[PDB]
Amino acid sequence: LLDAKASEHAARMTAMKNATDNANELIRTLTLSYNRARQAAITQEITEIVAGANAL
Amino acid sequence: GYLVITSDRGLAGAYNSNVLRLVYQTIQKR
Amino acid sequence: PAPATTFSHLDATTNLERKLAEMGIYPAVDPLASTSRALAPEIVGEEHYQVARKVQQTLQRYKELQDIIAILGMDELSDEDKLVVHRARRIQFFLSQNFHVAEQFTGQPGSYVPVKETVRGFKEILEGKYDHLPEDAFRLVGRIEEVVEKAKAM
Amino acid sequence: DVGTVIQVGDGIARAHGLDNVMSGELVEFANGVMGMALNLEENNVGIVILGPYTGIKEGDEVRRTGRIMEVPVGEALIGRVVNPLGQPVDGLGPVETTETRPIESRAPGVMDRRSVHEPLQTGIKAIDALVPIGRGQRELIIGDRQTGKTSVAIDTIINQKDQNMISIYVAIGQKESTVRTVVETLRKHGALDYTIVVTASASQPAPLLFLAPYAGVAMGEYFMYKGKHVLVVYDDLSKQAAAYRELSLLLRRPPGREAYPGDIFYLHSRLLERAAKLSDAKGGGSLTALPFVETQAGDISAYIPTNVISITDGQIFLQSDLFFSGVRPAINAGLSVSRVGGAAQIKAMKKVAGTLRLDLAAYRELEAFAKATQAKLARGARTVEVLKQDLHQPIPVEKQVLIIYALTRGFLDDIPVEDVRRFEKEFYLFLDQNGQHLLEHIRTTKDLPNEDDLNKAIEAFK
Amino acid sequence: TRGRVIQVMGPVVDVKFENGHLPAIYNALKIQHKARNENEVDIDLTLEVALHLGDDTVRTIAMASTDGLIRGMEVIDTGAPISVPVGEVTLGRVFNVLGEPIDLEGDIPADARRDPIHRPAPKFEELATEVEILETGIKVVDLLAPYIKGGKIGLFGGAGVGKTVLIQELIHNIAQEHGGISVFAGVGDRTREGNDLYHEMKDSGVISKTAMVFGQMNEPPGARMRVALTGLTMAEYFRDEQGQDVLLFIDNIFRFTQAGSEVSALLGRMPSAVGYQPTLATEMGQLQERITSTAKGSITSIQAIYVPADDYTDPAPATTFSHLDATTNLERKLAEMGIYPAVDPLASTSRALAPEIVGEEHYQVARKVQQTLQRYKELQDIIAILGMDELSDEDKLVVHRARRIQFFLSQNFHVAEQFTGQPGSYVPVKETVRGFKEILEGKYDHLPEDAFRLVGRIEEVVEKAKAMG
Ligand SMILES: Nc1ncnc2c1ncn2[C@@H]1O[C@H](COP(=O)(O)OP(=O)(O)NP(=O)(O)O)[C@@H](O)[C@H]1O
Ligand SMILES: Nc1ncnc2c1ncn2[C@@H]1O[C@H](COP(=O)(O)OP(=O)(O)NP(=O)(O)O)[C@@H](O)[C@H]1O
Ligand SMILES: [Mg+2]
Ligand SMILES: [Mg+2]
Repeated sequence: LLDAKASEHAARMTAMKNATDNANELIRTLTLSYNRARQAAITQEITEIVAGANAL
Repeated sequence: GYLVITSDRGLAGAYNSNVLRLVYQTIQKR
Repeated sequence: PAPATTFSHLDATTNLERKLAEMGIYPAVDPLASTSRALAPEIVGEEHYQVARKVQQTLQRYKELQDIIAILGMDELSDEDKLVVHRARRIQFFLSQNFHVAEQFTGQPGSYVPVKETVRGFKEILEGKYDHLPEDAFRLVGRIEEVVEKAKAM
Repeated sequence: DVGTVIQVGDGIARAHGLDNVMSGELVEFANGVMGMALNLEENNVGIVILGPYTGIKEGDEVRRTGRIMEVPVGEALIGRVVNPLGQPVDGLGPVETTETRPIESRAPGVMDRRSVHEPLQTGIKAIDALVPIGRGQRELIIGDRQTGKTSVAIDTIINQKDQNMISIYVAIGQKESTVRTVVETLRKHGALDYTIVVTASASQPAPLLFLAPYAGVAMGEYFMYKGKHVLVVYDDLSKQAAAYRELSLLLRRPPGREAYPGDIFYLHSRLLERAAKLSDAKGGGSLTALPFVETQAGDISAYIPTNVISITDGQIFLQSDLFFSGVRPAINAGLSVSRVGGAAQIKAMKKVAGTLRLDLAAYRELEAFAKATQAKLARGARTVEVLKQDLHQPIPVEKQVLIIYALTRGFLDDIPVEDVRRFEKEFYLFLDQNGQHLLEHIRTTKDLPNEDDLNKAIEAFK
Repeated sequence: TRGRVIQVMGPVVDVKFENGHLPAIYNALKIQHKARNENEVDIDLTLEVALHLGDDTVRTIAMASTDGLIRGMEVIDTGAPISVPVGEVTLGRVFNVLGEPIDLEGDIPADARRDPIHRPAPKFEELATEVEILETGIKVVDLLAPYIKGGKIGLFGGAGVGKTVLIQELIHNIAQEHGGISVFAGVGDRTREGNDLYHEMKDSGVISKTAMVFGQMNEPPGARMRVALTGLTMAEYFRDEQGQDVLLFIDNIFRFTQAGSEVSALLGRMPSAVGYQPTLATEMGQLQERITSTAKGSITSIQAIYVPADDYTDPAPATTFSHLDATTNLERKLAEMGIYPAVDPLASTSRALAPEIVGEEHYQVARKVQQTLQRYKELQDIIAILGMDELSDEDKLVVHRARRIQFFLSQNFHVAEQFTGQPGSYVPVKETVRGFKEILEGKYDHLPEDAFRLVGRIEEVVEKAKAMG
């Protein structure tokens, strides 16, 4: 039982060590998508505004 | 008689499956 | 810009979130973003402020723990943390009310409550008198006295 | 054939008169700068300035060159660094070239092309071994900044002395420090005596940056049409796209996605469809092009990378995480493909080492998860180590295929990983004194030598 | 009775005429000139009218390079639409968009009848509708989206997923033995492929029953639109006046709409949401409403649309779904897994997926496969973050199967023999419907993860696994 209880905490250590990694990649890719969504939104907004200004 | 022991809650990884599977197989095979 | 410009003139605003509309707990007023000038000690008194602040703070605290639950599990969090959910679920469910003009959509005549019973009932729900009554019994009820009847109905 | 200039706004001008002016014609200002006409309205002509516009004033006289966009070509430009307009950069007197080519000429089409079966010797092991190239092919070099793209082009152009291919190097929007470092490297190694270098730096107006590749390909195809072989490289297409966005937005055209106008697929095509392998009606010459694209964040799904991929026949995507891992050049065994079959390589390559791509990509994926797989893992480290090479070490193709044969046949399993790169340098010191015949056999027959003798050669070294 | 040129803006020319001689839409104009002085250049040009802008002027779109157009030159109006040869004489030959031969093998005299390109779509009393299966032998396609004779099949993919590979595979598997007249319009593809297929057809003897016109990338914006129409005006005649079944292949018809966006900003129109011409839907409809079957014959066309990015919400490809009868979608993210073809099973559908046309044993397996794949798609986030070992036993068993199904969707094509150690293999419909049954009931599911990759019938899977030990 002592051997098993030590291996349990070892397995938990390993589980957290694998789990903590993919988070950062997922944040960096969402953040990139966030800046691209920003830039697209601003570009669309200015294009509409300048088209309206040119029309009027 | 057979004894099997597992972790007490989740996020333990593959600790739980690898023992329950093997104990189950080695008993129902024979 | 339209809500931003409108927000500057109201004396008291109540917000409605479509998430609450989909949850089936009507009305859909979100307690967090609903604020008023009346929440002052010289207008509502001290018996109002402490209970309102405690309920507001508990419902703010539950918001992030329920999101953590979505990934971390349901028993990896400590029992003391789980008690926050165990009571916030009841607190949010008891916010529902059976209205009188909704009889077409509900098929029910409703019930009536005065403000004294509201402050009183929230004090009891925080007191721990109703930990063992099911959460689903608190859906669309008025006065707190009805709840023990609905559990009697179940 | 007279008129006056009435607008000098932001490098674009409008001119009165000019009754007989034709589209695409060259124009000269009285200040001494060249310009061009792109639009002819009811009573005015739009002119794009190809130099320093700070000297132009209202009422200046402007004059007709009388011909379409012709750039001089010939053998006299060899040994010089030239401006796209046809002016030498480092002095050394005026050019003597007489013949000229319009850079807007119609590209060869149907009944003028042929398949590809012969390689373009690059000397960079990891490329020719995994992503082969042939003459007439257009291969995209695309990737992140600060990873070493230009170091590929320089090595490829130094290795071409033995194949007798006149070549052109084009620099766009680039810093003069790297330009002159490259020029000094070429003049030291002697490449300038058959290569032609054209530059258009970042301190130059946008229209020069926009026109540079057209001249770079027009001065290159001329030797093709006379039967010679030509290699052409461009330093960056992203900067040319940015310059075109600048010009279009000054011209008041409706922007599209990311403000890039819809002509992007058109502009590049009229530039990249000039490469071909001519039929017997003109000659057997061929031209290959290596354009460069820089990714803002290393994401392939952007507008310009995909639009530039749409024309080209392949791509190698240079990564940045590989750069800090101790591997150069950063070449990915995964998403990088060439559409030419394995027969383009010499028959020994396809015969023996054609499995290198599978052996390497499978390991590159399997390491992420990491007896049979335990043994498989041992080979990948050697598969990546043997492909490593340093700066200015273009290995001969015969020794290249020999070491690839040694790697692919499992001869290196005893050598420790950290010592692998030592074997590679000592091994060539062995053969020149013990296996000199195999090199000539490889050079002549284009085929693998006797298997028994090749296997017997190695045990002496081991 | 002659025209003039006063304004040039690149692809757009603003020709002018005199009172009473205004051309109609789609009319053809011709310009010829010879050098009067050494400073001039010789060019013969043809133009297509698109708009009327008053003051005795009409807008036209150039069909060739507009370099060297001196203002004040003369213009000739033919008074008729662009005319391209059609009929028996066009079999085996190759033309450009203007209709002239570009194969250099010879000329085609005026005795061959030629028709206008633009004509209105057939009336409702002339149309017909019937459903019957067209078969290709591809495992992934024939089950989840069978094709319909005389219908429209659409291919969707990014900037390189294997669209041309699928088109050439279909040609190798159907077009030669279908028994019908074949037309291949090389719209906007690479010129290398265009001149490669010419050898591929002539040296194989199939060129005697094929017609082609090319419009590849190098050509100015005016030409890239009408390649599809010049290809369709021949299949129309082959369907109607000869009573022959016709197959039509188009690779980059999307280059139609994009070309409009190039010219519209010069014609003088207001811009759309993302800068398109405000005529996308109407012009695409006027294009695809002529590819129809009738009571006299059937035209089956397989087309591919270039998606501008990994975003299907773009209006130009999104509005294509109003005409397709069978849909196939490609995405990079499945192509990168090492599975070819990377057809997405939860976005490719067809009208022919009905239980009275395919039988119970077909509809049942199709619905079962889609249902089983939906759950694995939904479990994506949680399996990615924490791992496949988190889920329960009943979910773990389901996890054991979806990837094997996806692997079984892979198959070696005939044009992949140059890249793979095996040639292309064939799996009939009766076999592709059968195959998924064994995996669904667990007859062969216990084999390892990679054995189901690049396989033909289900029997080859077991022998490949045995070869792996
Ligand atoms: N294969 C290589 N092996 C070793 N060192 C290398 C190699 N390639 C490049 N380097 C070194 O790394 C530096 C960066 O290479 P360089 O070719 O200038 O990158 P780059 O392509 O110009 N980046 P960028 O300017 O953003 O396009 C070079 O100056 C060399 O010192
Ligand atoms: N069965 C297969 N196995 C492996 N790779 C394949 C297979 N089929 C296609 N491919 C790959 O898919 C790529 C795409 O093919 P290709 O048709 O040339 O590009 P594309 O999708 O047509 N882009 P484009 O034609 O320019 O619109 C090819 O270059 C091959 O590398
Ligand atoms: Mg660089
Ligand atoms: Mg293709």
